[PDB]
Amino acid sequence: MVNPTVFFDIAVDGEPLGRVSFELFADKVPKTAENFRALSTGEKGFGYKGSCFHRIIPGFMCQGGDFTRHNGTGGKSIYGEKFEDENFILKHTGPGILSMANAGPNTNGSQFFICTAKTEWLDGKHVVFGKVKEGMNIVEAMERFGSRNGKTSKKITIADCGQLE
Amino acid sequence: HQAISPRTLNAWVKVVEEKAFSPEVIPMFSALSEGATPQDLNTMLNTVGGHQAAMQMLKETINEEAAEWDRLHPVAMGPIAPGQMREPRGSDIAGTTSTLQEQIGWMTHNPPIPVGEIYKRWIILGLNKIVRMYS
Repeated sequence: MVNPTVFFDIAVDGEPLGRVSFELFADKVPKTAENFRALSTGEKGFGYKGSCFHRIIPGFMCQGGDFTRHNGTGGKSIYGEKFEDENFILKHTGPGILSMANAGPNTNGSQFFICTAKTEWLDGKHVVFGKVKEGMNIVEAMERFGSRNGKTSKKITIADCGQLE
Repeated sequence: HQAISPRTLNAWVKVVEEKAFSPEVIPMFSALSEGATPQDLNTMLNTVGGHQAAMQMLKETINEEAAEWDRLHPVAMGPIAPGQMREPRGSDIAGTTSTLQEQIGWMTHNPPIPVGEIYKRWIILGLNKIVRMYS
């Protein structure tokens, strides 16, 4: 297939919660899809395995991918530098959309979010690059560990991750 | 919310016409800008005709302070939580890339980011620069 599929095995304070898989839209945002795919496999020698969902806002999104500082201030792409907003073709149309977190235009690194609602106001501000395939119910469960300001009530970890096929 | 008054502005013009860029402009500027938004501050500054070189010294200080602000206040990773506002950047505090309810929010939040008071401090430093040059 053109579009890779990636999996996260989510844990909550060390205990297994369940698997979420994603379709990555390489056919629309190949650079941003490849970044997330490679970080998911560990093939560059660093990546998502062991990292946490540091910011979870119920009724909005779950954010993760900061595998360098674990608190939202870090993360790095496979490109050796932050990279540009590839396009804003795809929209934030509902639960399960997978999109790039950023700190301004053209500052993509490794942080991402998983929408748990329609967040249309994000269109043109965050690059949409995939969607949850299996395990939406796990994302919904993860949401219960969040708060209004995003602080989580337990450690929500990517205990394992990789590419399916 | 009410934007700065014509009468307040008349008094500030009167101050600036007579008193040079003497030290006395600084305390007047502070009294007349009590509770100003950044828009109000720009409106008071805009009233100043001429004094172009001085106005440029002030702008340079504003520009310098805005960039320092930015350095000491890096932007959090978004996406912004719903029901919230972007933290302000230097440009937003100086009113150049922000709008008025954009400015008023900050000034009301819990706790507040008093964008008017911060921009006022910058202006004050620029007025001190002006006063040391000319007087």
